[PDB]
Amino acid sequence: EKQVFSRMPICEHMTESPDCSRIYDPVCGTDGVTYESECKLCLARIENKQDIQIVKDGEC
Repeated sequence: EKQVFSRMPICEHMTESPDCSRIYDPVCGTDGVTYESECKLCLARIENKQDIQIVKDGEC
């Protein structure tokens, strides 16, 4: 099932945050593609407007 047992990726741009401090941190999305940083997963989620969740930490 995975799905419910996901991590919700944190999706905003805090005031107090410049870069996604090159936080290298891969995850596997519910879409089933790897994203290289939870931030970038969220960024993609926002740009595309999707309900991606982290299925698990690290690559697919």
